[PDB]
Amino acid sequence: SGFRKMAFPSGKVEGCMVQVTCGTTTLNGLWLDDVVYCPRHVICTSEDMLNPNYEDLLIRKSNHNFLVQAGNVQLRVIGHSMQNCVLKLKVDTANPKTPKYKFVRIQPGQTFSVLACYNGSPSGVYQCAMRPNFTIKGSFLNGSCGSVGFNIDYDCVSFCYMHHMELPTGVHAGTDLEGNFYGPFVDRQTAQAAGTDTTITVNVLAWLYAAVINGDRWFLNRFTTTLNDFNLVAMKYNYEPLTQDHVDILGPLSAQTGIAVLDMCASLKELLQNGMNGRTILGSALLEDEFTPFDVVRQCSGVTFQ
Amino acid sequence: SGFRKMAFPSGKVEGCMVQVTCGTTTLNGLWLDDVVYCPRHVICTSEDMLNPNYEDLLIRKSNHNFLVQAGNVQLRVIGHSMQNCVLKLKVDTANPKTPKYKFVRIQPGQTFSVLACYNGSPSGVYQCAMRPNFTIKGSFLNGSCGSVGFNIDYDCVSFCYMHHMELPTGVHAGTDLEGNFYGPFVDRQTAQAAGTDTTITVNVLAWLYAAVINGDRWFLNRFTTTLNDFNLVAMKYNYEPLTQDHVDILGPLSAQTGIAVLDMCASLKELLQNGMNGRTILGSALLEDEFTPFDVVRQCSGVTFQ
Ligand SMILES: Clc1cccc(Cl)c1N=C1NCCN1
Ligand SMILES: Clc1cccc(Cl)c1N=C1NCCN1
Repeated sequence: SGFRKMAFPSGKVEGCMVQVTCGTTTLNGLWLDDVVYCPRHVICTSEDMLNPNYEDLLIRKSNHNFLVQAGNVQLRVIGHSMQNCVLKLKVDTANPKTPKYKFVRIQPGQTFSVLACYNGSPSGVYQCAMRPNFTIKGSFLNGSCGSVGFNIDYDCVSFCYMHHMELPTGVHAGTDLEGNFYGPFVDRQTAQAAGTDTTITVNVLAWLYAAVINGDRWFLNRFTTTLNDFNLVAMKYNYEPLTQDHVDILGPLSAQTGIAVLDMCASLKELLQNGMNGRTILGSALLEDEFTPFDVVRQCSGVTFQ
Repeated sequence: SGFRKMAFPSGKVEGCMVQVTCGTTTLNGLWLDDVVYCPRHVICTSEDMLNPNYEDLLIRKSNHNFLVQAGNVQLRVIGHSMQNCVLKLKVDTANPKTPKYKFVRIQPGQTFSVLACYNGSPSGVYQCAMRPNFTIKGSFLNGSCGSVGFNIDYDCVSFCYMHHMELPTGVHAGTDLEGNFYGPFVDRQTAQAAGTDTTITVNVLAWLYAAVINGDRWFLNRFTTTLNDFNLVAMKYNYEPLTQDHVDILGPLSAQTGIAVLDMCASLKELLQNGMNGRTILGSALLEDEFTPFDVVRQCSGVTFQ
C-alpha cells in the first residue's frame, strides 16, 4: 500500500555520467560505449548564446579542446561531430559500465526519471513528465545541462531526454538523444515562451484509479458520462481531450478496480466542477497528472529491474 | 530553477541489495562487507505473525536454511545472529560493491531516500520523511520488506531505515539498521495504531524559503510574529512547536533570502488561518513538510556525490 512519486533506480545511468569541459564551460555528458553525448552549447560562452552559429563556432574546435573526465579519469577524444543540437565525442575507451540501452523520442504525457548532475556527478533523482507544451518542470541549476531523462524496462535503459535550456519562466527544455528539441525550442537565449500547460487527462484518471486501489475513494460518485460530454468539461479546464485510445489504455485499471472508465471520468468531472473542498487524494490537494497508466500498474504491481 | 521532491542517486545502494529466503518467505536484505541484514520476520510464516516468539522460531534455523542470492549468484551463509528485530547473516564473501557507509538512527522530521525492492531487485526510489509519530508514508507491497532508507553525504551512505511492517491504516513502520523500531511499533500483526500525524513545522518553513528562491512569493505578507505567538497557532493546527534550535537552523536560508525567520513564520500563520484560496506554492496546493532545511540548501546549491 501507499503510492509515491517514484523514479527508476538510477545506478545504471550514474555509471554513464561524465564531465565535459570546452574552454570556460563545463556541463555533463553521457558516456555510452565509445561515444560521449552532450549539448552542443558547451562550445559557447555566455555571450555567444544570444545568436550562436554553431557550425562556425565548431570550426575553431579540435578533439583536444573537449576535456572529458569520468570520475578522476581522463578519456581520450579521438573524434567529434554535431548531430542536430548534441555533440557526439568519440573516445578511445568504451564505457565498461554501459547498460543495455535505447534512444527513444517520447510523446507528451509520457513520464520519465531525471538524474540531475553537476560536473559529471549525480546529485539527485526525480520523476518528470513531458508536458503537452513540450517543456518539463524540473530542478536544474547552472551546470546541470547534459543531465538525462530515462525509463528502464527490465534491463534496458531507454534514454529520452537531455537537458539544455531554462526558459525565463522557470520551466525547462531539451532534446532527445539525437539532439532534436522537444517542442519548438532552440538553444539560443532568446524570446521563447511556453504555450498552455494543459493537464494530462489520461494520467489524472490513472492516478484516481491508483487512489481507489489504496483506499482513497471519497471522490467516487453515483454518476457516469460520455467521452463527448466529458471533453466539453475537459476543454473548459484546459485538460487534454480524452480519446478512445486513452480509454483503452485504462482498461486494465478499469478491470482490476471494477470501475468503468467513463464512471471514473464522471468523478473527475465533479472534481473539476466542485473542487476538492479542502480534502486530499493520495496526500495531494490537486489532481496529479505525472503518473501514466503504466506507471500506476507498475507501482501497484511491484515490477523490478535487471 | 525549479524545486522537486528529489531522492539521492541510488546506485550505491542498488549494489547492496540481495534476496533472502527462509522457508516459504522471501524479502530483501542489505549486503555490506560480509554481513547481510534483513528483518527477522523472514523466519515467520503468515500464521506465525500474530504472536511470534522469535527466539524459539530461530532455534529451528541453521545457516543453510537462509538462502541468500545476489543477482543470479548464491552467497554462502557461515553464521547468523539476531540483533533486536534484524538478522545479521554472515556470508563468506564480502560485497565487492560495498560503499563507504554508516548506520544512523534519525530523528522525526529528518528526510531520507528509499529504494523499494522486491526479490532483491530495485523497483524504484523516492524521498520520505520520518513522521513525528514515527511512521513513514511509503510505497511498499508484499515482498518489499528489507528495503532500506538512506542519506548520502559526499561518498558515504548513512543507512537509517529498514522496512518491516504496514499498519492497518496504510502507513509504514520499520527499524534502524541495528534493528530497533522507530516509535512504539513491533513486528507482530496486532493492534498498533499511529498517533497524531503532526506537521513538521521547520520543514514547511524551509520549503517556503525554497519557494521564494524560485519566484513563488504571493504568500509573503506585511506581518511578523513571535515564537510564542506562532506556536499558539501551530498547536491549533497540529504543527510541531517551533524552537530556537529550529530558528537557528533556518538561519542560512534567512540570510540568503533576506527574510527573517519570524516574518516567514507570520506568512505561514496566515496560510494556516486563511488557506491558500485555490492558489499553489511550488506546484503544491498544500504545505509540504518533507523537505528539511539542509535539503533545501542542498538542492538550491547543487551539491553532488562521490
Ligand atoms: Cl558493445 C559496443 C557497441 C558500440 C561500440 C562499442 Cl566500443 C562497444 N563496446 C563496449 N561497450 C561497453 C563496453 N565495451
Ligand atoms: Cl572493509 C571490511 C570490513 C569488515 C568486513 C569485511 Cl569482510 C571487509 N572487507 C570488504 N568489504 C568490501 C569488499 N571487501
